[PDB]
Amino acid sequence: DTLYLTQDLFLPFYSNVTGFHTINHTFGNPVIPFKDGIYFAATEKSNV
Amino acid sequence: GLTGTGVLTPSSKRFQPFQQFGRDVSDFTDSVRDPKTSEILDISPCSF
Repeated sequence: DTLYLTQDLFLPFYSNVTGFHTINHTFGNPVIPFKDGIYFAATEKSNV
Repeated sequence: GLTGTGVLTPSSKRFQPFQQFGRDVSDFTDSVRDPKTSEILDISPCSF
């Protein structure tokens, strides 16, 4: 029950994500810049 | 490394396994755990 700020490297809310839908005829792996930390999601079925 | 002076008493925690310190409402310690796993409320006002 605090209401505690901090200022830190964050993912902004509601922000643009360059989602790369790879499917059975789509492979998605270019070279990507880092640029001050990346947020990342790997939705999988048995965490592949 | 945390010095101080007061009165020690047991806890009411949903404490986290990685975590240690307590900084209750406005960065004020109030609650700690031992180096040998005894989680204790720490009321530093003995009395005044």
